[PDB]
Amino acid sequence: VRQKFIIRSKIITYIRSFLDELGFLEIETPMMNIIPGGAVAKPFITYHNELDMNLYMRIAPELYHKMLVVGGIDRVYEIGRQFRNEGIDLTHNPEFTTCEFYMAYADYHDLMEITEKMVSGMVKHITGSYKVTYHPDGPEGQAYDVDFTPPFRRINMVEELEKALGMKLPE
Amino acid sequence: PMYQVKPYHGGGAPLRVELPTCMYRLPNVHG
Amino acid sequence: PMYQVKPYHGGGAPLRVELPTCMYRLPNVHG
Ligand SMILES: C[C@H]1CCC[C@H](C[C@H]2Cc3cc(O)cc(O)c3C(=O)O2)O1
Repeated sequence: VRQKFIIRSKIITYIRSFLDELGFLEIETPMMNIIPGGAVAKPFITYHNELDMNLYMRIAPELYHKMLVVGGIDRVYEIGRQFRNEGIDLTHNPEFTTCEFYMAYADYHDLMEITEKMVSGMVKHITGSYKVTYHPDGPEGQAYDVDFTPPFRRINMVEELEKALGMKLPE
Repeated sequence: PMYQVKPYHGGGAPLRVELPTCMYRLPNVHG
Repeated sequence: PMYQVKPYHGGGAPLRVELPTCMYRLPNVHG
């Protein structure tokens, strides 16, 4: 158990190092909003005494980050808690931690390259190799080695779905 | 001088090919 | 001074992450 939380800490520290070295500014944006945004989710509601109004716990920092880019801060990131008032299951908790970053003058192609580099690099640094064993159904089920060796496979949603369905979708 | 014939590249402007590119970097503020 | 505890990053060397990269260029010999 200790070892899992050490790994978790190493993941976060790795990401900060990666983003810092690329010139990103670590920022903190409001966790309480007049209007929650930046994602699709049910928000938490609370009452603020000083302003005598209800506020919503953030579901994502996205809109604040983009306003700061407008502000002229070209590269920003935030690793912090988000709150979504939905279901609890094996991959969902109402409060969870995310990293978001925003990069002026980049497009999605750039971010795929950066994502491959960060994630593969992280996995190799932390585990010693690109291949990780995982039990998707727990120790009573089968395990699989997951290969983080870059580049990652790419598929186009509509294209691949149409192929898997054996039919064309309406535009 | 022999009569003028425009170059086959059109004559508008010198060929300017699209070249490979590399996302610029900003320095670590902490460094 | 409180007793020594090695950092969780191992203590060997400062974290050195793999960063994105860009193939270098040589100049046009004709330019
Ligand atoms: C910011 C997003 C980007 C995509 C991955 C991940 C999705 C996120 C969704 C999500 C929703 C939710 O209600 C509770 C949760 O624990 C998660 C989660 O851990 O993963 O983080």
